Amino acid sequence: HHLRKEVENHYKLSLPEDFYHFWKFCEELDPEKPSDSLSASLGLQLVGPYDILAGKHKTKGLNFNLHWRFYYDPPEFQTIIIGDNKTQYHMGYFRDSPDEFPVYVGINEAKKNCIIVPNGDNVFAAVKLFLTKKLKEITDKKKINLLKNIDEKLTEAARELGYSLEQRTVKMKQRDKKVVTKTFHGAGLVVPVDKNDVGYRELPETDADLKRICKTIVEAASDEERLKAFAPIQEMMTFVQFANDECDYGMGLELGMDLFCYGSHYFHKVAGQLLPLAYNLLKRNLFAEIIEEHLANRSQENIDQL
Amino acid sequence: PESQLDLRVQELIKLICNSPEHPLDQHYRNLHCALRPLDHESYEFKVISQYLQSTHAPTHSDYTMTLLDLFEVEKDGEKEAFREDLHNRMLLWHGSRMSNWVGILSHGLRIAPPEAPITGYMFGKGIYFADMSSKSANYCFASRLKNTGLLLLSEVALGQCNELLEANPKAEGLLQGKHSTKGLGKMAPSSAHFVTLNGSTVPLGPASDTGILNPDGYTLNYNEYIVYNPNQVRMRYLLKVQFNFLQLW
Ligand SMILES: Nc1ncnc2c1ncn2[C@@H]1O[C@H](C(=O)N2CCN(CC(=O)Nc3cccc4c3CNC4=O)CC2)[C@@H](O)[C@H]1O
Repeated sequence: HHLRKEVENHYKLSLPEDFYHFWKFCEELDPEKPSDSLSASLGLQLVGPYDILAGKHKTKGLNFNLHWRFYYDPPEFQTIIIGDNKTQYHMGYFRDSPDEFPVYVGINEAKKNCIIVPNGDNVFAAVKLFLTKKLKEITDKKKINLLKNIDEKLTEAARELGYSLEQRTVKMKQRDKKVVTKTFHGAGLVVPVDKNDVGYRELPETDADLKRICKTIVEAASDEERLKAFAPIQEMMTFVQFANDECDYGMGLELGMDLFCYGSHYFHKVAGQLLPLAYNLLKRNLFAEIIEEHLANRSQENIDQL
Repeated sequence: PESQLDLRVQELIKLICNSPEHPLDQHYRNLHCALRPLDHESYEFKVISQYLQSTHAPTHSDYTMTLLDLFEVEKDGEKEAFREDLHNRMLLWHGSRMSNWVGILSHGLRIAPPEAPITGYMFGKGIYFADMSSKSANYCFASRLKNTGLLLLSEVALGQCNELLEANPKAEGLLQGKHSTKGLGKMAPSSAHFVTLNGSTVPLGPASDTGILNPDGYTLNYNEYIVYNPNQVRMRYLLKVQFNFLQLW
């Protein structure tokens, strides 16, 4: 238990039991360098909070809210595993609230899109599902044999700890019932809703209509034309203020989250007025910290250890 | 064809609009509403300016407001129609789109239109007011291009308030003899800082905790005031305000 606290103090988040157990699993694969134990076979490397566990942090300004934070990582998403750097595939724990344990493991290809796909509810499941998928493309007998052997240890190890290997578990199907909207990335927002439906209201535009509005902004041929194109966003931002006054905090969270996900720097400012505020009102103060620092420093190269 | 009005009222009319009388002179005479400009040095401006800034709500951080010009409003007939009998006379905020001020100044404040409520109104079909300048100011829909708006200050005969913790579209039926609905918020000006202007209570800021909590969930951040008869409202001042926003992108 004693090496738990060095990881979690740096990130200001609690990590689930599968995070620590999986380290011991990877340690067993390679006692000398546990993090790259899956690197040759699967192209995966344990990173993020695993870098601290790996002792990679004792070389060093070091800001862990940005450490292995990819371009489209919302504050809910804390990277723990990286894959193909061509698609910039990586995996992260997803938390609806910094005060809860992660609700599942998500994956994104930051060079492809902003969508976060559920990939099991623990780090053991997420890699097993990937391994099964990688074996379908492999035509080489030694690599196939190596992956087949390791699969038995994961399955047996998962069985031994009582961890599900399903892509969507029961708590995941239960959390999906609480999802008040998907947003552009598809992973969903969870906010508290009381007995009068207070906490969320829908946007005045469909997701398709919002995406359309943004394109006209980003493709505007002059700043004079962009300012005019902003009018529907400015209109929507006034309504979010109304929602905030009446405790429907989730509306500004969804609008801010969708603009971040669209990815254009023209939206960094408005998202910076919506998202910190939205997270603070929800008593998610840490996510407000993360999003300010990410919008101030959102890079396409992001290992603060280089 | 030459105008007879003061330049500051002249500038207002140009804003809300578009013979032997100038068209600017002509439109005002068709508002049937006295609008007398006040001096930037006057007691009424110094007090009203202080109301505006001290009740800018903490959660409305995307802009600040500068008071450009202040006008005194006396709507004819509104004084007589006014429920002078009623207590709780407060000077309260009402904000609205630029396109609405001719309607507002010509006919007084009207109740929520008897047309489509959508789902309904937060507290039924009445006239809405706030005690936080910036809560009302957000209803002007000002933008970086259109960064001038108006705020209305009105005497509001609140009388006996029906106090409510949560939303209710049928709030008007529940009045049963009381004279207005007040939605209680976590934050509001407190009576320690109240002041009087020309016989009306001015709920001066800064806002403080009000001690209100909904034991059944979400507690609103700020008060709202709703009257359901236009004779409980008497316009007194009209603020010409420039909204100063942050970096757009
Ligand atoms: N003769 C009249 N001429 C032009 N506009 C008129 C009018 N009578 C009412 N209105 C304007 O139409 C609108 C109206 O009735 N509506 C739209 C708004 N809606 C909710 C509401 O009023 N919320 C609300 C709540 C708290 C404060 C404030 C508001 C609005 N302005 C504020 O300062 C209630 C129904 C309103 O914005 C008002 O300004």
